[PDB]
This record gives sequence, C-alpha cells and structure tokens, in this order.
Amino acid sequence: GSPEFLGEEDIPREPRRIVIHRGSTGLGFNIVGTEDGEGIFISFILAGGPADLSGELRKGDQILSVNGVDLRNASAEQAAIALKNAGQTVTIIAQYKPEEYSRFEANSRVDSSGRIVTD
Repeated sequence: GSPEFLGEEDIPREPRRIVIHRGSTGLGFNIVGTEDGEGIFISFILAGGPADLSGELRKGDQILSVNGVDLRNASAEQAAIALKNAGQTVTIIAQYKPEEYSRFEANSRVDSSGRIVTD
C-alpha cells in the first residue's frame, strides 16, 4: 500500500564477506586511505564493473582484508598492490563506516538514515 523504501532501513554495520570476480580490467572500484593507515575505504563503484555486479559493496565500506591479508592499517598504495595481486577471485571483508568515510570526501556528511550525502 504505502510504499516500503529501502532508504528508510538501516544499512547493516556488521562485517560481511564479498567475493568479487576480476574483469578484463580490474575490480571496478576505487579506494581512499592515508600513509598512516587509518583505513581503506571504497570511494567509487564503477557501474557494470565486478564490484557493482556483486551487489554487495558500496561507497563508504571499509576494506578490512583482501584474501585474508589485513588492510586495516595499510596505505592506499599498499591496498592497491594487494588488490592488484589478489588474483581472479577476490575475497573481501568489508564493513560499512560512513562517518569515517565522510571525513575523506569534501562536503560530505552522513544523514539520519546512515546514508552518505554530498552537498
């Protein structure tokens, strides 16, 4: 009757396992991080790329590990090398951390429903 919007439902904050299958051109997402290793976050998912095709990753996810390699304290450069080298079947542990992510993206913030919005 009244429509049931997904946007009015909380995005799960618990860690998840996601398997991504490499395309001809990589995994179809970009990351941001720091040289001190304060987290690796998905900043962008390419429409139609492997990450998108999984249906299980979003901007603001922190990549905790790749194929069992702990990336919680890695630089973006280290993370990029790990992801490159991860082979054709890539097992990611991710966790949605929009507040932490929002500190990286200019003019962004987290709304009442836990979504990242940019002004």
